[PDB]
Amino acid sequence: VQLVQSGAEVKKPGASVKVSCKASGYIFSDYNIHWVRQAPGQGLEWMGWISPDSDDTNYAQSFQGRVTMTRDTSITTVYMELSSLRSDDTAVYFCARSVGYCSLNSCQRWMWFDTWGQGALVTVSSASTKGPSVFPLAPSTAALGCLVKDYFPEPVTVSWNSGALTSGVHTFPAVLQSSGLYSLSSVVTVPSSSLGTQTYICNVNHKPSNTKVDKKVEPKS
Amino acid sequence: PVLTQPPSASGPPGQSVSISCSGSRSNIGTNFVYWYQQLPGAAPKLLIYKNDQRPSGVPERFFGSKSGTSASLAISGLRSEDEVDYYCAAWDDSLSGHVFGAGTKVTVLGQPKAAPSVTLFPPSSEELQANKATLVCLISDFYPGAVTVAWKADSSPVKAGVETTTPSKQSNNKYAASSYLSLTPEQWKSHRSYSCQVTHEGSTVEKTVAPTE
Amino acid sequence: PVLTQPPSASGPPGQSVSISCSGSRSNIGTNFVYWYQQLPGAAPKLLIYKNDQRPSGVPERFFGSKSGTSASLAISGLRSEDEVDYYCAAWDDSLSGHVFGAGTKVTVLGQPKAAPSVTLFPPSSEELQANKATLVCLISDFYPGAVTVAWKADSSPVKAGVETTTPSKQSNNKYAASSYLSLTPEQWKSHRSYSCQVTHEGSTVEKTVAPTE
Amino acid sequence: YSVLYNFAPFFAFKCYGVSPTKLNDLCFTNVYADSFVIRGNEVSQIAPGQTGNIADYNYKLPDDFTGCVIAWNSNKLDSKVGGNYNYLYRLFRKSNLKPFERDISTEIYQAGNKPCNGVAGFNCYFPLRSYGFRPTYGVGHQPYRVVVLSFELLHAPATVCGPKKSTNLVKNKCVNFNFNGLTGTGVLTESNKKFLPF
Repeated sequence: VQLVQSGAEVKKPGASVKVSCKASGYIFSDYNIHWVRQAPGQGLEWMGWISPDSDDTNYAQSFQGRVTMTRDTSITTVYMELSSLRSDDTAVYFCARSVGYCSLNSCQRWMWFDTWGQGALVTVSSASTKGPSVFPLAPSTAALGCLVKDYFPEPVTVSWNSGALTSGVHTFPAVLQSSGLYSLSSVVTVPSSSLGTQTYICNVNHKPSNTKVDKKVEPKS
Repeated sequence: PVLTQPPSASGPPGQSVSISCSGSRSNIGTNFVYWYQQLPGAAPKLLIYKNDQRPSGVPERFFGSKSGTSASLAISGLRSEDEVDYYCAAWDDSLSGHVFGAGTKVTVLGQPKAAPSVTLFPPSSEELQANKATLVCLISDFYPGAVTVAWKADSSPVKAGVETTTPSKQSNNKYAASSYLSLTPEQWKSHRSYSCQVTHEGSTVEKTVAPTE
Repeated sequence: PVLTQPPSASGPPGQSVSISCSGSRSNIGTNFVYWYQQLPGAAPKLLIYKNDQRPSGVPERFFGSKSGTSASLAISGLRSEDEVDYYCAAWDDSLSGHVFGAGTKVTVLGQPKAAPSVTLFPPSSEELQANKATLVCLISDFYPGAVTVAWKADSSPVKAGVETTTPSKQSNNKYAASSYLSLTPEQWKSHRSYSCQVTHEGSTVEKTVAPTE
Repeated sequence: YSVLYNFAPFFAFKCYGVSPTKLNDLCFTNVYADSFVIRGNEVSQIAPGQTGNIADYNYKLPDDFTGCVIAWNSNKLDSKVGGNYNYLYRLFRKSNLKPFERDISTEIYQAGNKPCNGVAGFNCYFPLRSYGFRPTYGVGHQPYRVVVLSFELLHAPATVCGPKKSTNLVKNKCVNFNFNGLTGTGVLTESNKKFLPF
């Protein structure tokens, strides 16, 4: 059993997102598939089951027209069409593998969720993939580093000395800004005898914008 | 109704602990209770099904059972190399769907405190060139975490959208945290002394860095 | 409100079990929970107090804790030589007193059925001397119990205050039970065939003893 | 019924009633048509005055029947390589089950004096137990679509019965003919009258 898929791309509120996981190694005519999301700091919620045999899928009480389910037998993969994403949708998406089969409303107490693997992530977003316009950060043993801003979405990778330095490189967690931006911080430790003599640069790569910014930090004048 | 579950748990290693999941009349007993466990940065996995049959793939180490209102998941001993939240799930006839519990943290049981070190990073002239000014200070080499970082201009605190990031776990047995603050260049040069302080539950240090060099 | 507990629990030896005690916000959490255990035919004894320190006089075998609404008493394994009920106690501000839980039976986990034997004891002439007539039949050599004994005159059952005693434990790993029935001498001699039957959940025998010798 | 025996070879058709061909010769008015699915090991006890597992907890038969059961193998429609828990059987009832009546319940059955109102004790068991249908199971653990028909008498005049073997037409010959319940003898000749359409 496997559930290998691709990561979900960030979508604006009032739009549509698609999450689908590959099914192989078994026939897709007996297992009803479930969709569920991992809400942070609390429990999980359910909306309905998907049956690939007959047109008998139902809906939950709190999810009437939020989700629309379409089936396919040639590729044996369920397809996603979400509508009107909101701020409570900030969760990762996992396709729940359920054993057995059940249609009526007194046979679902016997089954259990079987397989979880390589889930995707769909969350609503006001801020959108923007090109970074980052500037070098002046330094203050001694410490120095560069900060990333005006970028979307998470995460980004900061490498020092063209990847030849890996000691002390920790990715500090970002914060949920009011304008929707983030800030990943990476710092390195140098002796105080060398602060403005040796050239230090950091490389930040941005995936959806295909931009590479090489900035050199300098002391404040 | 919504299934509720202990937020966390305190159990020393080498001795058995259990997790309780209080429910209702139509959710527990008349319906089977399933226990989900998920690794950090990975996919979840079922621990016990139908409260008496163990899944294949795990040795005879855990135990789960139900007794009336609450269902008990006996954890015979605890290893410090694996700390995994446990989820509580059941089924209700009135709700006609799956409802899930809050989840419980498990922790081992004390170490002495460390000496925190804080640094301040004023922006360069390039950041001020775009008619903006932001300030960042970082705290590291402190154990344990649960720290709060606030800015201070040595005369009066400023609250222009002060934020503090959550502490994170590093690979060298230490915690780290950072704080961010963005202002205007006019108010940036109004004060010639900026600093941020940390609360290490008994230790407080001030990093006085002038915005000159 | 009254603290409730499951009436019984089933845990096989070799693995840990626990007992949950569901309550309320004002009784559990804000007030300490005490666990009482009592030996059969003896005096009770406290098991755990203040939910995190253990009393002196017991080895490091048990565990107790409280988590919000419910409190769990972890039992690291079970010995078949000791099966003791656990009581749940707390304190409430509204009723300003001590309120106690129902209690939970603990048992080990099966043995094959046996062949029961029932005997009938008609009264002698000295009992019919007293203007009275009573009949007793006894059932023994059956394992397990939960048996019901009813009288039958081979044509129609009679309900004149039929009683059945509870099953009891003997010292030779067997159960026993008895039934009593008292009538008048006029109705006693109205039938010439009396018997009582037992329900061994699959086995039923009849003891046909004539009231002549 | 002509279109009845083209639905794979059956399993059991012992009957205590009338022949299928005289069902065409005798016109009926009321017949019961109900169906259910049972495991193949539990179909043999479906008989009038029979005792077994599913005998007094789901479905029972009276003495006078006027019909019989129809069963056949179903391993390509209700069998799945994983699990199939859509069908379930009930084996816990407090008292006798009356013949030819249906019952549905969700309350937990108490086998003794234990007070249960939603909790599953050691004496209170759930009265609904599900099946399991896999191709790994053999002939004795496969679902059989058991359907039973019972005929009723003295409720109404006859209104349902099959074909009456209509034949061809001949003209200008001394032959016998019959009409819509109007039997007579004569020569069929085209008319010139104007009948009202009722």
